[PDB]
Amino acid sequence: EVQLVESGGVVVQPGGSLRLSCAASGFTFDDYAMHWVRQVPGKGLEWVSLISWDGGSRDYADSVKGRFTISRDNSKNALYLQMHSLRLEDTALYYCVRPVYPGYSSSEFDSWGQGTMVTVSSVLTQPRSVSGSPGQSVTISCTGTISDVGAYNYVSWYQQHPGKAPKLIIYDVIERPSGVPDRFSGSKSGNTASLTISGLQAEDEADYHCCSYAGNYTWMFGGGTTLTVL
Amino acid sequence: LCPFDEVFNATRFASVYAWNRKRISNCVADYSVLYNFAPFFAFKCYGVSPTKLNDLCFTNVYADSFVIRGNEVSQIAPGQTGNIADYNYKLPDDFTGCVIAWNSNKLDSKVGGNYNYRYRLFRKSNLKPFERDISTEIYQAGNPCNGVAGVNCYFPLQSYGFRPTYGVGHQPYRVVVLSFELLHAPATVCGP
Repeated sequence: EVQLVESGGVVVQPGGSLRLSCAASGFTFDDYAMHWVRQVPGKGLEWVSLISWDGGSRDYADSVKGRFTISRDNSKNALYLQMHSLRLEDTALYYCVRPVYPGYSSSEFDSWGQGTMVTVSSVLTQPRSVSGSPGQSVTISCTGTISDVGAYNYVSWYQQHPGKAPKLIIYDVIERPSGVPDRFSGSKSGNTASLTISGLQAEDEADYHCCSYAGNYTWMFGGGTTLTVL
Repeated sequence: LCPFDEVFNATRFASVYAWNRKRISNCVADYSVLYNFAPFFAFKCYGVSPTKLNDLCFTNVYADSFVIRGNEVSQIAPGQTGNIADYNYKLPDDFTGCVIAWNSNKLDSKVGGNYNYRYRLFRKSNLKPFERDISTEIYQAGNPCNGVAGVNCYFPLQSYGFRPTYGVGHQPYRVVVLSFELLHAPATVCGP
């Protein structure tokens, strides 16, 4: 019943400016921190910005600081991302995201809009592609530092099928939201967190993404494709 | 004599969401008593040298005490961020005092799971420094929870569920945070 609708995506020239919009419903907006995440061409999921439930706290990815301004208007149940000084690097599908839980440091995102394409024209490490056979067991690496993965117990994995937004399948390193079947497990040793899939169905031919808390009020992702050999 | 012994040698410690606080006043403070309490995994003071504490006079000492897992001891420190630092025990940024932690796998881990040590999992607003929140109110993501914690109904405390075979990262650790407070009121905690 939770619905996040994004809007604003358009082709812009570098130097240009643009304001994205999110409309929320199906939960008490007034309680949650609200994030923006972007899906870059080639380079996977990139956390952007987050804003506290009352607008008093805002944080930003370094790639974005002092060119992007996150803000909200609870009376309209809205969340905006004002963009300035746009660059080629900013070309991406921009998602509007709310975390599983309330609180500023919630590290699991179960709710994602469809995303609004933003085109400008005049990093944790994952295996790019991996391959197993139906019934066999693959695993997927997620290597970061002792300031992201190795620092905290807030590692999450997200699945994504074509035309859909990320679906949260593992949270807090070893937890599984209702309905995820237990042939998906997750672990973490040192700065490397791993998603392992047993009993491999062909409905798992998809993409798989990890995310870790990265300290301060900050998150980071990666990118990896599974082909079930048929 | 200041009863630092009672803090460090207590039978069981509090869950971090409901940490204890022993005010310590009108007493003679011999911090050498601290040293003889087993090797400490952490003993990082803030604003004060631990080796000078018998030379110093404070108007209060606060002794906070609780149990968290190994990896989270990082979060008992000024300016920290995360589940524990933001929802259970926040320290102020101008903190003057010591944080003392030690592995207590032997007293708190049990083979069937010690579910009595609990942390607060989420909280709409962070704790002011030294704030404490004993709430247990279910949370409704769904726009109707009653006494049912289900799919979109969420209980806000969770259990570490300590077991002796957990890696040192998830073993129980007893923390004492000592806060040395300095007012204009005559100093009542001194050395000998």
